[PDB]
Amino acid sequence: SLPKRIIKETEKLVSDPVPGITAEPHDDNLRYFQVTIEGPEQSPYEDGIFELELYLPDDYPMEAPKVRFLTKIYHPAIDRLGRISLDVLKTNWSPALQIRTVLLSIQALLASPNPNNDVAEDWIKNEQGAKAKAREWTKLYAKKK
Repeated sequence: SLPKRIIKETEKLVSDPVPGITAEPHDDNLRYFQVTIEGPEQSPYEDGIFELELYLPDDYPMEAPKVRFLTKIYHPAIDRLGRISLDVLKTNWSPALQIRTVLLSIQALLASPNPNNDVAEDWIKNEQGAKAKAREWTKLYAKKK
């Protein structure tokens, strides 16, 4: 028996899903989610599916979900380790936000790859080549949709 907060969030993911995103909790541990996010059209990731794992810590919703990007990807906000650069996961977190919020943010991150890190270096110096590399990696590493 989890906090009803978590049960309520889980039910809403099944009944009112977000187009292009899937989120499946695991029977053996309902705090652990397998997540797929489709590459947004008109972005360098258009053709690909991306895997993520997500975990709800004990202090949730006071504490942010832990997230790790699993698919290999060329992106200025996702490192080699799969750590994601989102303030909503750092300082901006509050119990008013949800899993949905985190997922919509990561989807938005793929939609609009913006720098401001050495991949972000490449995106500011000769960017049209970086966007081209991201598309190549999508073909190589991101499972076909």
